Amino acid sequence: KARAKAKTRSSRAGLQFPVGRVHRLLRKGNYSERVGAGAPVYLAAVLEYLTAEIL
Amino acid sequence: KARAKAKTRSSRAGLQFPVGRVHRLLRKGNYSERVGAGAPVYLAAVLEYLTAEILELAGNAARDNKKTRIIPRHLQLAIRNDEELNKLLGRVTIAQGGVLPNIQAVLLPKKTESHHK
Amino acid sequence: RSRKESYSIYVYKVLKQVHPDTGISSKAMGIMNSFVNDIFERIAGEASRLAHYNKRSTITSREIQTAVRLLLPGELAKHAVSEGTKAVTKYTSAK
Amino acid sequence: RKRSRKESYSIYVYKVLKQVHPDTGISSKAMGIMNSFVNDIFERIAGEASRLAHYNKRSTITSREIQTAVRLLLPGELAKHAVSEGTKAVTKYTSAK
Amino acid sequence: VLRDNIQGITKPAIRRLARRGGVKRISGLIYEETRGVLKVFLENVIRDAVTYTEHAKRKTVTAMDVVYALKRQGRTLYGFGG
Amino acid sequence: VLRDNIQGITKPAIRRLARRGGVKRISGLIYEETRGVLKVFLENVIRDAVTYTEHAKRKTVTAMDVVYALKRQGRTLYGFGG
Amino acid sequence: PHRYRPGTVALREIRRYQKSTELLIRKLPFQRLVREIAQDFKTDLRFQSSAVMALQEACEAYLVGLFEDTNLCAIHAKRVTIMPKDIQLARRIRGERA
Amino acid sequence: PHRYRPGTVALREIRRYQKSTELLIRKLPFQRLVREIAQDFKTDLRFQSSAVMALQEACEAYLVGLFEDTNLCAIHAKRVTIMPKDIQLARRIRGERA
Repeated sequence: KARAKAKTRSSRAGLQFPVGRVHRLLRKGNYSERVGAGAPVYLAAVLEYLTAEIL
Repeated sequence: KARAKAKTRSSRAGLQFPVGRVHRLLRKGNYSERVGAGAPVYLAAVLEYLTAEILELAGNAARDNKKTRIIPRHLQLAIRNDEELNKLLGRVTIAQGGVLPNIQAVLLPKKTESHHK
Repeated sequence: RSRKESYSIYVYKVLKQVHPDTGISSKAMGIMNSFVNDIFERIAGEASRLAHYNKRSTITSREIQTAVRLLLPGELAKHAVSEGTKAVTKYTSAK
Repeated sequence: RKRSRKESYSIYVYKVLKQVHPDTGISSKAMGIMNSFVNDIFERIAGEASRLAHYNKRSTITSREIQTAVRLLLPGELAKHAVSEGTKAVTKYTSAK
Repeated sequence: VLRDNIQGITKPAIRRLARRGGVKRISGLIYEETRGVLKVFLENVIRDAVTYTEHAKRKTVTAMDVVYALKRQGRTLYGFGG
Repeated sequence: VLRDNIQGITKPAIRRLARRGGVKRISGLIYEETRGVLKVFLENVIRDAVTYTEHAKRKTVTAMDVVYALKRQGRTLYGFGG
Repeated sequence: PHRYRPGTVALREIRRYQKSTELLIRKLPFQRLVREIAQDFKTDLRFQSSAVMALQEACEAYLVGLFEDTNLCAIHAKRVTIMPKDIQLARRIRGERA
Repeated sequence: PHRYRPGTVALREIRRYQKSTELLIRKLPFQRLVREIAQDFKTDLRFQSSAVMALQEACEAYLVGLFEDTNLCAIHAKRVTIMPKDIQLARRIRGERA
């Protein structure tokens, strides 16, 4: 096995907000049985945009 | 095996509302991972009480109108005439409910009405 | 053929329990059904939030009771709570 | 040895702050307000997406549900720009595998 | 000839509604304002309704779409299912 | 001597608040009304706060209890966690 | 000719419509307005008839409530005539900024 | 002695407090009121200090908003003096029936 270097989803998305944490937060909270990969990405992107506008 | 005869939980609870279905509805809807046995019982009881209260008041309004069938009008009248239900349903619209006969005292004609008697 | 559930039969039983000599329109029954659905969702959602707030994974009758006390005013809440309590105790008794 | 672990969005807000206006700080109280804000909008969106999914007998929450929830909750141009950014991000993610 | 169709919410209908609202006397300029108010209200509701519609990949606006749109605006409606 | 302690929400504090509210002139009877209004508002919030408190089996009212009580009254507060 | 004073018939109409619940807006122009507005968002959309009835119910209940608040503002202003400014005030206080 | 006309200082105070954000109610009487009321529901309760600060923030924001609506009602009534009836109207319109 190679076990390539550990990249993250925020970096892949070119984002600053934590994709992983948002995914966990979505999973925990009785929101849906399953959660798609893009949903936390999209949401994180929205939250980042709104923060930038406010700041 | 014996396979004792079936009895529903409502009957065990002395209730009319379906405890089992409420449990199913709780399970389906992402409310909690698990649901205790008494919760749907308690809720079903609450729903039963509130239903009885509304139907009672609506039947009172019906008799007031000499009507044998409950209509939405009576439900709206019942709700708006009850302080607690009015609070609960203050921001709720009852289709075909209409409004209360409430007229502000100052818009009505004067005591100079022309019929003393 | 599909299958649409409602609370109609329970409302009708209750109507006969409280007022044997009285009917109800279908529209009114629908209103009662809407009402029931609304309070169901309100209570379950509030219970859910409390459990989340208390880092609790279980919804019990305690959460229901608390939610009721938050949502319903005075005597209505007290009577509903008393009825629920009596019902749970009856359920727990007659095993 | 005892210890706990309280998570927050503080560092990401500060990074964004440094990205948009490098020469500016933020108080802890203000950061707390921003964290409260983030948590609130998160909960709003997930809850709305959940309700739509239930209405449509769907067991999966997708980027479509996020988008729709945003469209319901956010106004006009704010929604449009957020939507565009989200789309951009998913597109960048999907290619960068 | 038609007039953008907003005019079908006629003065006497508004008068009737105001009467149900308990209004005894009404300025003539109220009517257009009411129409404008209605359009804004309506737009938001219908906008959301269509959003729900679009989510379901449907081309027919249902009552449920309206109900959800109304609920999210804090204007819960009883009597049409759900 | 004390006077049920509601009187500690003094006239000048109410005046200051009204000034922040942009009020230039104030009737003398406003103050008691405001106090009554505050008590009702407060009662409901605190009532709910204690309900949350009671649910947690705690004897100390937390900020989170207040936050939740405020949220359910549609009066969301930012800045105190959560 | 016999002649009623101003207000008597208005009051009778108030009592009549407040006793009843039937819809006061015409079905067809409402459908046409809805269809036009919806058309401006997405083309060739359809509507269920009960959806239109629901929209009408919501609209009319909203309008009477606004007129009620308007009436209270007018009375507050020592008037019996409603004005745009009364509506604007009521809507502003509810937060219906628009 | 030098003398300012009525309103000038009021306006200065408005500008001052609207420029600042500090709390205008005294901490201790607020704590005592809260403790008394809570005591009437459950005995020997305690409160976190930040909970009291939160309650104060909520209370004051609520009160300024009510006074704002009150002020608009007064102006609507061609007055500059706020009256109980103005508050009652504003609260009624928000649905704060009580």
